[PDB]
Amino acid sequence: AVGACVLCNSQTSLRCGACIRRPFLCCKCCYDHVISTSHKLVLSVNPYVCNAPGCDVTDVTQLYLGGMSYYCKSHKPPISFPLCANGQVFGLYKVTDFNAIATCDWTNAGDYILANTCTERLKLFAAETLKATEETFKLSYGIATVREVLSDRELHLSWEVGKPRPPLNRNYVFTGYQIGEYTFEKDAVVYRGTTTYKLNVGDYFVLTSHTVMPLSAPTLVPQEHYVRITGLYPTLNISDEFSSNVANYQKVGMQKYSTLQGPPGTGKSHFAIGLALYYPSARIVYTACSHAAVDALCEKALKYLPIDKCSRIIPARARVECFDKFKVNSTLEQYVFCTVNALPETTADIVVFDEISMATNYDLSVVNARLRAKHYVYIGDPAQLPAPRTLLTKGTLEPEYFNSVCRLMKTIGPDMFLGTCRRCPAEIVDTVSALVYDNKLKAHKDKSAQCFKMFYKGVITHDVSSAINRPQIGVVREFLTRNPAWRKAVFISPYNSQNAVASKILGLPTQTVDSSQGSEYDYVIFTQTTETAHSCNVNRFNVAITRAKVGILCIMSDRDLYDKLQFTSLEI
Ligand SMILES: [Zn+2]
Ligand SMILES: [Zn+2]
Ligand SMILES: [Zn+2]
Repeated sequence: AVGACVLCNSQTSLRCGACIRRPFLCCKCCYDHVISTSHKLVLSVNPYVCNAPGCDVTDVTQLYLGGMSYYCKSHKPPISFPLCANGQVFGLYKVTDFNAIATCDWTNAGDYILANTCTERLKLFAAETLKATEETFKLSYGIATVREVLSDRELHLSWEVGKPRPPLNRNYVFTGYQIGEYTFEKDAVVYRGTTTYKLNVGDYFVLTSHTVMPLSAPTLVPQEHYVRITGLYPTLNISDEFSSNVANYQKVGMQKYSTLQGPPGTGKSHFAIGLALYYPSARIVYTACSHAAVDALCEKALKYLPIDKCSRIIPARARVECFDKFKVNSTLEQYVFCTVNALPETTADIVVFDEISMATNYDLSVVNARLRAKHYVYIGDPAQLPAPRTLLTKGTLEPEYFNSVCRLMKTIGPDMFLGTCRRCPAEIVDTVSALVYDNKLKAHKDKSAQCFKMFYKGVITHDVSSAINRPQIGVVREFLTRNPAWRKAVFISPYNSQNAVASKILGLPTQTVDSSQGSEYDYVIFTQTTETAHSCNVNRFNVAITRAKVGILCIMSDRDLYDKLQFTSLEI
């Protein structure tokens, strides 16, 4: 009931009862909150409400101090002090941006912009509130009950009328009921039970709300710059394979935190595992938001790091199938591969945070709060995709507002830039280099002359809100007959429903652009599907076409992105 002020850090008992994270505000500022905002409830030991029986006045502006207790203008004694006056609110030890964070609903991009252009404690308040707000919204959705089970991987569902029905995708993980997490992919719909169990008629699923914990630690600890490699011990036998990264590996030592912008296929994974071989005594924790991104740093470790000092930290409530080749849940191994949401309380010589574009400031804080370390390494690309902000429906989130790392990368540059794409045909590298990397990204590979674009708007249908374009799938059918080499291509689109249909018609494996991020395939077929803000997002486009090692076919809906593709145009 006693704490410090989440603007100035002055000691107070004054929380805001109105704010969803009951923040401890100082007297001068708790005033400037309640007189600016609809927020009028103030707490301390006991609530600032009128003590007169049957009186409902809780607005601190309408309240007074009468002896030891509080009352309204209708109930105060003659000797009484107004709680709200002299620019302060009476409390123990006796802003715009703080108001906006407290009061906003997180449906606008300007709410996320502010939550990344503010002070560090506000960012934590913001991140807490947002996640808080995110969670409380999940309740508002309608339960889904199994009517009948068609087969092993399909069924039909009955919804609770009144409350809305959330969109069926691989982006909305339900909790079945306690028969493990499930998901839904396009009556006939698919039921993806992460735990193998015979689906019972009557049983229900719910979007379970993992409660928001408060944030102690900042997003970014303060930066520290040294004269020499503090706390680590470098070799000079570092295999030529990692010789390019030595000046940067030394930068990692002569700094507290370091930021690496690596465009697709420029050797992030390689650099991370290569930091262990250069500081080979060092205990390292490898962390990223997703099981896939951690499972990626595991594969690039199996190859170069001794398998005996590697533990894949699995959360005891196991989500989806994971990395096996390591010892499971050995916290104190030299090498620890763990999702941010499963990080144990520990310390380390180096922490590498990978896929930083996908980090929420929450995620940045949780990592700092579970890991005290000599050197923090933040690896990814603000030109790739951020974490989906499910409440955001109005405006676009620019990369300089993804989190504090991305904001740094976009304003004063990253510390270190991997400037050579080794994965992609030069047609792709040349395209994204101009589109999102101010031409600073260079192609190692030659043009493949296997990169094709076709402008074909086709016909957009919608399965609820997810888009389909059958004509664009029909153009890909025609192309596959004339290009049998592409029979092994991964089909990629910005939409699950399109993928659902292309699966059934083409027979190719299927991937949304967002789930393609971090992966690579010889041959990619991309149907843009629609001409929306979603399907024309330059970061999503960037990711989509930089999945390809050898060839890509882009069926485009957007003239601009179509013209920008430095590919051979096909005809039909
Ligand atoms: Zn408030
Ligand atoms: Zn204050
Ligand atoms: Zn009263």
